[PDB]
Amino acid sequence: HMLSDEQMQIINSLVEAHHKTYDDSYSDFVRFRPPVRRLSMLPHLADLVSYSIQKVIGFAKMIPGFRDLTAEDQIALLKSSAIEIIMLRSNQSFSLEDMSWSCGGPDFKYCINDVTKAGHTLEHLEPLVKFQVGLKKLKLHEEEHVLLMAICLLSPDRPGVQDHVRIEALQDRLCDVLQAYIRIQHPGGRLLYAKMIQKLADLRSLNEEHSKQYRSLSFQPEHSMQLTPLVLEVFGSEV
Amino acid sequence: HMLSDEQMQIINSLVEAHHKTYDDSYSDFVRFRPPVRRLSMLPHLADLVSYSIQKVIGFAKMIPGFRDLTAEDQIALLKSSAIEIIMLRSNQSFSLEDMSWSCGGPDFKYCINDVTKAGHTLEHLEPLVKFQVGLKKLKLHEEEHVLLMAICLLSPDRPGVQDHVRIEALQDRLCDVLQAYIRIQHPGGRLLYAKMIQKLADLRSLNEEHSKQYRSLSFQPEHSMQLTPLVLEVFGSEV
Amino acid sequence: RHKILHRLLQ
Amino acid sequence: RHKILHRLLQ
Ligand SMILES: CC(C)(O)CCC[C@H](CC#CC(O)(C(F)(F)F)C(F)(F)F)[C@H]1CC[C@H]2/C(=C/C=C3C[C@@H](O)C[C@H](O)C3)CCC[C@]12C
Ligand SMILES: CC(C)(O)CCC[C@H](CC#CC(O)(C(F)(F)F)C(F)(F)F)[C@H]1CC[C@H]2/C(=C/C=C3C[C@@H](O)C[C@H](O)C3)CCC[C@]12C
Repeated sequence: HMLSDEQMQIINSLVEAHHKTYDDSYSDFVRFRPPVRRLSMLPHLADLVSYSIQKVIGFAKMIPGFRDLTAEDQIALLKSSAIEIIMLRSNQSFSLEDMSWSCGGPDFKYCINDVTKAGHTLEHLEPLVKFQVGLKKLKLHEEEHVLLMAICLLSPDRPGVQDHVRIEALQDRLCDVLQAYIRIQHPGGRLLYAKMIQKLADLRSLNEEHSKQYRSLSFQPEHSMQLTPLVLEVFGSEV
Repeated sequence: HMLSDEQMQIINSLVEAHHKTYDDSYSDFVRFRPPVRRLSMLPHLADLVSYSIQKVIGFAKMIPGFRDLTAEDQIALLKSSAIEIIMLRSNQSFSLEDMSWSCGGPDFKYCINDVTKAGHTLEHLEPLVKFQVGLKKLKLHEEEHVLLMAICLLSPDRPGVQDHVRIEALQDRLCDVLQAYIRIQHPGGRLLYAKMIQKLADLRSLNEEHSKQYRSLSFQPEHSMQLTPLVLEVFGSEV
Repeated sequence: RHKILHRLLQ
Repeated sequence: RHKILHRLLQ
């Protein structure tokens, strides 16, 4: 019936961490290789994703108890949750009005077609669009949005994690907060938490499809050369 | 006293190869990560150099007898001559008027300071500037400029070359052409060929200094992550 | 390996 | 290795 001085603390850190790592103007975008509308969008989106990974790392490092994990694990979690966290955070820029990520003028408004010119199929882009919409329809409070990201990241069931007990512990602690927060601060949240955990499962397959279509790219040098070192390292197999 | 039907042929291929691989407008430059004036120029120049390597490869593949070399050698030569060929071809964009490479508007005019913001020292940039000037003062015919590049590339004394006999053969054949061409087509070229071979030696040390300052970068991830896969592969040690 | 990720994780 | 250089050399 009332948040605790430690649960308030975690929410405060997470919300700040997100503000510290997510520009709502997308001003850094000019720094990317320009968009071209084969695979004309690959350089830009690769830049976009590489940049995002950095932001996702900055966020993670501020998640409570994350720093205390082994370098090995922090990497295991980041590598496997990378793309998911990116899909989650991109919801702030997605919009139902025109079914696209609107990160700026005509140049930075990303529609499903643009991503096609990055080597991904409309087939596996549909679930993404569908996922963004449902997430958008949840009208998540910043706290829940922020908590969902941190919970997604601290998933214990990722290829590579060692101490999956300390990680499961951290995660379902976060989960408590989300439930607690929703239950006492979000009117009509009766069903929300379940719906939110639904998203995580959605993300897994969304992650899966991507990791496949990415291997294609990563194997064709004419395309892999368009990627950034960070991307290649994060979505690479070399552990 | 008169060029031969085979020496004319080689000059024709080389000159075309260069036209095919060197835009005099530098229109592709917009595609690079924008210039910022630490290490603000690194992303742009890295893009610039990565792009150039591709052009240098396109040129090499058209050098007579180059394709017939082993993939192993073509790589051995390209890796070791990469930066030199780039320094040579950049002379077309360098200008004594303002002692810089002028590849476009204010954004693409590269002065020595800009390169400092890419992790290189003014100390080892001086010989480059000095080298460009002397080369510029030679007022090379396109043929000689083009021949010098091909000769530089086909140097037999590079770390990695196997069949250094077939390579030395190709090179001093090219050399003949340069001498022959200069001697019958370039009035006042009495001394030129020697001066041109001087440049090659200059290039070696210019290459050396760079390979050092590059290892620095390549070892600091915050910087190496700013490079492109192609650059990392070409200036890498992994043979 | 993961030179870059290590670096970025302070 | 040199995946990219190989590729670029047709
Ligand atoms: C079809 C599907 C889901 O399998 C593709 C998923 C990844 C795909 C882009 C890619 C890629 C690569 O595979 C890379 F290797 F990963 F690079 C590439 F193909 F190589 F490029 C999606 C994921 C989230 C989408 C977007 C997020 C928008 C953001 C803008 C802003 O909100 C900031 C957010 O962080 C991020 C818009 C563009 C398209 C994105 C980035
Ligand atoms: C000081 C010295 C000589 O040791 C530096 C030599 C390389 C240095 C740039 C670099 C680099 C990197 O080490 C990379 F790894 F190699 F990337 C980087 F630091 F990582 F970035 C020089 C070489 C030729 C110069 C230039 C050529 C201009 C051209 C424009 C046009 O003429 C097209 C030409 O091909 C090329 C202008 C910019 C500065 C350049 C590119």
